[PDB]
Amino acid sequence: AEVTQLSNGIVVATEHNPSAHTASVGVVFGSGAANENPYNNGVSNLWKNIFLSKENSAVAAKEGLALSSNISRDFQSYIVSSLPGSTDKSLDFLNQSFIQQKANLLSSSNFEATKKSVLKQVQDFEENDHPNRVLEHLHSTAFQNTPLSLPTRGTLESLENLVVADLESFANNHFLNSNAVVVGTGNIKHEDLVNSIESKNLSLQTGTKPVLKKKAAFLGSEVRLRDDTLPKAWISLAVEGEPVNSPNYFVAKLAAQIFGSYNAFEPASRLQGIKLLDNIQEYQLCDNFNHFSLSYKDSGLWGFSTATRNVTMIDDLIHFTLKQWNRLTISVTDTEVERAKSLLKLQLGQLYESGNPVNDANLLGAEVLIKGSKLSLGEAFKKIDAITVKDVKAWAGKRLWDQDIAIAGTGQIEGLLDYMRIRSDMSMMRW
Amino acid sequence: PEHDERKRLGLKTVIILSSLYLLSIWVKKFKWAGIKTRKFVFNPPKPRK
Repeated sequence: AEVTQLSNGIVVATEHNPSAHTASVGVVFGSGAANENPYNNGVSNLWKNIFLSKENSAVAAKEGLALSSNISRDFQSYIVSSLPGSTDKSLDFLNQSFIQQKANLLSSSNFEATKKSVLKQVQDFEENDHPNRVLEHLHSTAFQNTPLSLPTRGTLESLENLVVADLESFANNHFLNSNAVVVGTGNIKHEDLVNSIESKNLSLQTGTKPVLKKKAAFLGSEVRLRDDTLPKAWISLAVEGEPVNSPNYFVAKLAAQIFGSYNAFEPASRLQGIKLLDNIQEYQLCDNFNHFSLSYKDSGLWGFSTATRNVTMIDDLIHFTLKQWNRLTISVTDTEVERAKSLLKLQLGQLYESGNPVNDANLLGAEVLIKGSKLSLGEAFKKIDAITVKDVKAWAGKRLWDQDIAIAGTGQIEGLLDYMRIRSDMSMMRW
Repeated sequence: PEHDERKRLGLKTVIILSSLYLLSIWVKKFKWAGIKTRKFVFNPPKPRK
């Protein structure tokens, strides 16, 4: 990975790979869904679908080019893919839709066709995708009245008030030269990308992103969306975790790998070395679970999600899981730390070394915006190998022992008890 | 003949029992604070059904 700032202030990052048969060039901006207010929530989701509209995709398809876009809470990306030897054609396409000509995409015929397509997607998401809308409600109750609680797709009530003047106002404040990184992955080398950008002189004005007033803060709270006509119950639960650039960034990732993932219908996932599986397989308390560790610029979340049809034993599934989190402070063993070291190196080795240059362009550009450089995979492996049992017990006594939680749930969640009997399971009464 | 001793053991009992009464009002109002400020919203479901 090579990073280089040019004479006019453009940051170029490149990860060359000579054994790939494609190349990807794009632009990543450092503003996401957490840079909006509750009135224009959804302008980033509308800018993505304007880029991927049919009249834009038909111009790129005549040259042999494919388009991609991704909206997150801290960044956005607009990526063009081609063959290794058509990389200057994908730079001319990216020039003519972000720099030199943007008023033909925001015509009134193209805007109203795009807006009714996005309104159909958000309506279909809210009635059909139950594990993913419970995790979005967990962000809105844990970080409430703070910028980190807005959903990345927007809401159905906020999207119907957006006009074409809202999209031009968001682009003038956030699509700036001091907020952008030009990325390149696959079969493309660093010097041909720099010389191709420098051939077009690119005036590129000197604005600056608006700064936010409110800092993100965690609050212990809950939200319940009861629906008795659904066949299951979907629950997420979390504490406050680590941000990016934390010293305990990898220790929180190793603690979630100790408890891991589960699928009750796969025979090999029932044989894993996890002590929680002894409690929940006797009466078949759930269908699946997974533990996460999400990290953002300001704060983070650490917890688990689950789905079950055993709706009369929900209180045993929450009680057995939280009693295993207590063991990280008092009685975590040595075999559990050595097993989670090997499975964490396999997990993020498959994340950073897939064969997709579109996935690598998103991970590379999001890291240079925050740190200014990218940590290597060989240096991340030495940090994981130096974690001891005392490092885990010191982290869990600060973040997990007797702390506030955030809960979200939907479906047949009558058997889920109050806040205060789940909150009292965060300590043991033994010690 | 117990009169002087009874009034001294009654001073110890009333002080302890009136301190336990005031401490239990505080603890009850702490544990009930999540129920007392709970909020409910109703959006009527669509008639698909």
